[PDB]
Amino acid sequence: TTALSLPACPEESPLLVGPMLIEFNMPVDLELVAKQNPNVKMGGRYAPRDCVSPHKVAIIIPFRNRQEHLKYWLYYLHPVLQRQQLDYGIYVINQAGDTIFNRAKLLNVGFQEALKDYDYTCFVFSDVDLIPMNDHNAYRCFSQPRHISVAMDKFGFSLPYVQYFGGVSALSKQQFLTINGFPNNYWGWGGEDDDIFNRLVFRGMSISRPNAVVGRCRMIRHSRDKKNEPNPQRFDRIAHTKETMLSDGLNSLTYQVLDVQRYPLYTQITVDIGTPS
Repeated sequence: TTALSLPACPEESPLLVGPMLIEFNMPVDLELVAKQNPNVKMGGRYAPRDCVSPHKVAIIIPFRNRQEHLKYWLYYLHPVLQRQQLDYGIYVINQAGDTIFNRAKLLNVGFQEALKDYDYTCFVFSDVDLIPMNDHNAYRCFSQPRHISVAMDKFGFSLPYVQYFGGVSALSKQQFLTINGFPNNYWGWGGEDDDIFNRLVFRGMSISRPNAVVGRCRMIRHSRDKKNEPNPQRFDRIAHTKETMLSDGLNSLTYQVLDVQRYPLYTQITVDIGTPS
C-alpha cells in the first residue's frame, strides 16, 4: 500500500466571496462565533483539511483594553482567513500595566512568541480596529513586504502618502529578519510605522499593495462617529532609522511573558515590556 501526501493548496483560493458588508451595530457572542467556526481549534489555530497551504501565517495584534473591538475582529476575520485557505494562528499581544503603549515592541513579541508554537513563515501585523472589506485582500505574504490596509474608510479611502505603512501589513519571516524586526525604542514618540517602512527600503525592498478597491478596510467605530479623519503626515525618521535600525530590534527585544491563554478563537500573551528608560 502507498500513502499520498496532501496537495499544496492552489495559488488562488476558490472559496472567496469578494466584497463584504462590515458593520458594528450588533453584539458579538464569542461562543456563537466559535460554534459557527467549528474548524478553528484551541488558541485560534486553523489549517485546511483538503490541502497543504504554503501560507503559514501568525496574525499578531498589539493590544490593551480593547476587548469589545477584538470581538468584532474575530467575528469578521476568522471566516476570511479560512476562506483564504491559510495555515494560521491568532496572537493577541496584551501589554500589561499602565505605561505608554509600545506598539512595535509588542509586534516584535508576537513574532518571537508565535515562532515558539509553530514553524510560521509569514507574519501579519494588524491593528485590532481594522477589518478588511474584501476577502481578495490576502492576509499572507508576498515576494515583497505587503501593505494590506491601503484604503481605510477613516481616511476617505485615500492612501495618506505613498510611503504609508500603517494599519495592517504582512512580512515574510525573511523580510522581518533582514530588517532586524521592528524598533522597540519608539514608545510614544511617534513614527514607528515610518521607521519600519524606512528599514524595508534601506534593505532593498519595495512595498506591495493590493489594488485600492480590494484593499478597502473599515475602522471599528460607532456609526454616529463616522467621519474622515485628517490624513497623517509622514514622520521624519529616515536618518534616524538608518542610524539605529541595527541597534534597535530583535537584538534588543526585552520582555517577560506573564501569562498565556489559549482561548477558543485566539491566543493571548500578556507581557511586561518594561519602561521607556
